[PDB]
Amino acid sequence: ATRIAILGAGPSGMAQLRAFQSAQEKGAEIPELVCFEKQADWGGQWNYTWRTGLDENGEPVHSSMYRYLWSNGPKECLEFADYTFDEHFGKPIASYPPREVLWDYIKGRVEKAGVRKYIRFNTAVRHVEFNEDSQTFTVTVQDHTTDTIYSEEFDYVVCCTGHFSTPYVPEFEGFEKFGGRILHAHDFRDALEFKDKTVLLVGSSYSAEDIGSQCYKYGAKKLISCYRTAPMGYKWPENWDERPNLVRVDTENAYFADGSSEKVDAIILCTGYIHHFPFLNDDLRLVTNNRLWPLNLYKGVVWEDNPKFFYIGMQDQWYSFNMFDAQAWYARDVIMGRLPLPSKEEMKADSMAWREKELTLVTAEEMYTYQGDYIQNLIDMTDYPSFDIPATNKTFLEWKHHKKENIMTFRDHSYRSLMTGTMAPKHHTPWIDALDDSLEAYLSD
Amino acid sequence: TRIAILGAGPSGMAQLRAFQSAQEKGAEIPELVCFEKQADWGGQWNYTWRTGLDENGEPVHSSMYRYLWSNGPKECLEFADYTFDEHFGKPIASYPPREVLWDYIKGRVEKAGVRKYIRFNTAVRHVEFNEDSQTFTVTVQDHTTDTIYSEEFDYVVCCTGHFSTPYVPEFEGFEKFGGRILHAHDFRDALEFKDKTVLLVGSSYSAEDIGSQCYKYGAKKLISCYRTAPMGYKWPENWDERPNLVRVDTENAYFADGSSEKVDAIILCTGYIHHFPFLNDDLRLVTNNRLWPLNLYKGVVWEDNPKFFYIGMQDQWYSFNMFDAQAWYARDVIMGRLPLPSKEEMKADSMAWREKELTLVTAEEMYTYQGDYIQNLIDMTDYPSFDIPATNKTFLEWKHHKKENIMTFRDHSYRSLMTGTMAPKHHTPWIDALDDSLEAYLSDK
Ligand SMILES: Cc1cc2nc3c(=O)[nH]c(=O)nc-3n(C[C@H](O)[C@H](O)[C@H](O)COP(=O)(O)OP(=O)(O)OC[C@H]3O[C@@H](n4cnc5c(N)ncnc54)[C@H](O)[C@@H]3O)c2cc1C
Ligand SMILES: Cc1cc2nc3c(=O)[nH]c(=O)nc-3n(C[C@H](O)[C@H](O)[C@H](O)COP(=O)(O)OP(=O)(O)OC[C@H]3O[C@@H](n4cnc5c(N)ncnc54)[C@H](O)[C@@H]3O)c2cc1C
Ligand SMILES: NC(=O)c1ccc[n+]([C@@H]2O[C@H](COP(=O)([O-])OP(=O)(O)OC[C@H]3O[C@@H](n4cnc5c(N)ncnc54)[C@H](OP(=O)(O)O)[C@@H]3O)[C@@H](O)[C@H]2O)c1
Ligand SMILES: NC(=O)c1ccc[n+]([C@@H]2O[C@H](COP(=O)([O-])OP(=O)(O)OC[C@H]3O[C@@H](n4cnc5c(N)ncnc54)[C@H](OP(=O)(O)O)[C@@H]3O)[C@@H](O)[C@H]2O)c1
Repeated sequence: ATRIAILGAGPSGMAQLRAFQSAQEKGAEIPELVCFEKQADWGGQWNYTWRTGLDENGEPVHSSMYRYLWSNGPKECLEFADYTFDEHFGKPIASYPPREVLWDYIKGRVEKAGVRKYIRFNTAVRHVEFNEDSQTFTVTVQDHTTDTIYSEEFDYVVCCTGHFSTPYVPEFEGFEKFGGRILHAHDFRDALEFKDKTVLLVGSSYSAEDIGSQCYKYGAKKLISCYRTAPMGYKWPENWDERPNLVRVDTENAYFADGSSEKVDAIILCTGYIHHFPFLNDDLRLVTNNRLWPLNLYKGVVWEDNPKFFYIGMQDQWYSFNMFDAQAWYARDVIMGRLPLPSKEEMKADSMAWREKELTLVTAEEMYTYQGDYIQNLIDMTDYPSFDIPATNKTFLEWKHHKKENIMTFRDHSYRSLMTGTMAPKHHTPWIDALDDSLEAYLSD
Repeated sequence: TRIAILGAGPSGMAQLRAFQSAQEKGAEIPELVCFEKQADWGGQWNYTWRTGLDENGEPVHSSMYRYLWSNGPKECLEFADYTFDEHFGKPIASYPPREVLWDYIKGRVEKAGVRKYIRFNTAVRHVEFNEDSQTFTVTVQDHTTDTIYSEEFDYVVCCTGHFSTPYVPEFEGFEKFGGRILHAHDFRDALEFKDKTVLLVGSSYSAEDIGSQCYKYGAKKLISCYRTAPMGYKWPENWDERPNLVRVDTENAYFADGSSEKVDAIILCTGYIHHFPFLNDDLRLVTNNRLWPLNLYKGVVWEDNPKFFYIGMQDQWYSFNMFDAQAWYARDVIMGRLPLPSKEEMKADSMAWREKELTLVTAEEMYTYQGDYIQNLIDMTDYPSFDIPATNKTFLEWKHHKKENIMTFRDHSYRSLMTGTMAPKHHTPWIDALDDSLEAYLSDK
């Protein structure tokens, strides 16, 4: 009788299916589930592809992940509370696993849940309309396996389409004339492409940090990072420097705000992403910048203009997978009727409260502690196994510290699991010398 | 009555110009809105450094690159109603670079004053036909304001082109290759491939020219590979033609003849697909690239809904003249000047054209076919007639010049079939004509 459409089979869409399956396992009647995915497989960002721009169906390439990518936070900060690393890998592993390993892990859970059967792959979501007459959603999709466009009626929609895929790509003067590659971090795939090259990186967040680190590791001659407002702050290697922003570009040269000048071979724009939902009209569409707390989302999940429509993972992330889990579990309970929603007036007030609080945050520590607090709120309302949130916050602190000490070796460190207490062993190869990013290599000796 | 024109490239311009011409001659024309997602008109001919997704996250439309020149004789694409001699005021050479032909196209439409009809930076999201109102609801995203809105229209003309959404096949090992893999659509600047071995995958105009550009601008070596037939042209010393790619490894490309070689980058010159993410199956054209797509009465009228039209969806020998021929016809049908047959009669007519299409073997037969097709469209409207049989003759001359020497075909000259003016020789052999600019082309040096 009740039908839910879940948009995307990324970590969040997986979490949503996991949430319902978990309720069903406990004897509960769950609604009919349909999950639309445009890729051929699950994993979202984590499913790797050599492709760039548009995929073989003409849909924008989703994954922004690149070769040699490893986890950027401690894995212990993203461990599933109901599916441990210990359960999955059958043994202790190091704290910063390669993409393939974390992909194997998140798949591992949904494999055990039997939820693949709900996903229509190779299917891109085209449009979502709310019908006021029947109080249902018409979800229109393109099945690229059959080359068919069809639609179905749903009672609730859960958007898990992510927000690190549609690039924010600013222009700089001279770009039409520059003789080198100008790509966005989203199209970055292989560091080897930039070996012995001089690479300009425009940005001062994780993509700048890590893509630079990848180019360094795989042998770029020189790296130049430029910042908009403030530098990354770390002590970079001898051939890597940070400067004020790019101002213009020659056929061969880049010109910066400090009056500085350099000959660059390639420009990689690590300038972030936008919240882009081409399948939604303004009545349903979330419009926001990347932040810990976007507005119009009750408990960070419920669309305030239409509370039958939900968003997962739309916040900026310190916490990732177990946030999505907490979000999806909450969305489940609302959908199912276990948690009734307040007035539209009372929802907005709760959101503004969280917003006002977000505005006071200065330090990294305050910020992921704020997110930790948000998740604590969510899990308390739910079956989801409460886990050690304060102890996670101390793991993040140790990680921040490890980065400040040496940015090129923070991945060499190890952390205690906050689910099992399993002390993660030191990896068989220091990050810098571990050229192989395969799962097989990582789990071997 | 209101008409939605989707796209402001040559076809969208031709359609606006058609409506402007009838209005100049006394007739009352319908109200007109044209939607363009780019900031300026031109379609393919509007160059951009951007690739993949534009600043709004819309897929980058233009597949055009630095140093691109008309690939056929300009005389084969002259407007019947706005000659080169009118626009330029002096005789020029036969293969103008992009900027020069982009200037020409704008010239006609600036003069017509049809810019007032176009809403730029606006992406077409959806078009639905409503039975009860017999109108079209065009949903649209206005990126200047970040607003999604919808307007009702009586007729819709689709001019979104079909050489933008790449066909991108995968080959075994692509995931491991250390060099670049891009489709022709992403190719921007040949200088990126200076001192490099580039593999061009494919057999048509893209492989020919993208290859020619890399040769011109200093690639170490070039390798073409064909799926069914070699291009059969006499290539330079450092240019290799081989049967199809089978496999790739980290550094090396492998071919069906058992030949292997180290390649630095792979350019997939494998063509394009007809993609309309903004239409449902009731209006959506599905076809491979060819002279006679089915479902289009007179190659133009959508047969299941005759209030919807497609301009320029055919494969192209003729280009701009046909878009006029098609634009005039569609205008005359909208304005009621040309009555439509019953669907059965339309589909019988379309079947005839398809039957004849399948008999075509040689290049001559094919552009002569299109020639005949354009003649049929001209005859029904007030569009100035022109010397098709002689255009076909020029196409023939162009074919010989390519066959004789594929590297020098651009240095030949042809006679205007609109004015009789013989094009002069250009001041620089193509090979040495490194400067892109309109300025450099129109001056003497
Ligand atoms: C380069 C990169 C590295 C990262 N590294 C880390 C890390 O090390 N640690 C960490 O904790 N987090 C990392 N992240 C953060 C990341 O956002 C989360 O880990 C998580 O992957 C987000 O989950 P999601 O399911 O909400 O979105 P996504 O992972 O982006 O999944 C969204 C899914 O929806 C699908 N989709 C989108 N649109 C449509 C549509 N129209 N129709 C059908 N399907 C659609 C996509 O194909 C995709 O499968 C990284 C992100 C990026 C971009
Ligand atoms: C690389 C390349 C080189 C070429 N060289 C030549 C040549 O030398 N000589 C020749 O005669 N022909 C050439 N062509 C053929 C080309 O198809 C035509 O010259 C011409 O561009 C066709 O015009 P069009 O308006 O039909 O399509 P396009 O030029 O492709 O224009 C389509 C327009 O629609 C817009 N659009 C698409 N989708 C949307 C949407 N959803 N919302 C809003 N706007 C949208 C686009 O932004 C674009 O402006 C070339 C084509 C390519 C790809
Ligand atoms: N696992 C990994 O190794 C890894 C690798 C890549 C990405 N990621 C993930 O990807 C997500 C987002 O990372 P991100 O860095 O791409 O996004 P982001 O954190 O939002 O970073 C955006 C960056 O772009 C800069 N910027 C924006 N406009 C600019 C302009 N006009 N000129 C100069 N700089 C400009 C911003 O500078 P200001 O701050 O000054 O505004 C900021 O530094 C994170 O969750 C991260 O974990 C992880
Ligand atoms: N102005 C210029 O200098 C210029 C430059 C580039 C493009 N263009 C224009 O762009 C338009 C399209 O030209 P295009 O060449 O890009 O497209 P196209 O004419 O459709 O040709 C596509 C090519 O890709 C090949 N192909 C498809 N799948 C393949 C596979 N799996 N393996 C190997 N090859 C495969 C096809 O080979 P098969 O023979 O097997 O089918 C065909 O040769 C034309 O109008 C052209 O004029 C112009």
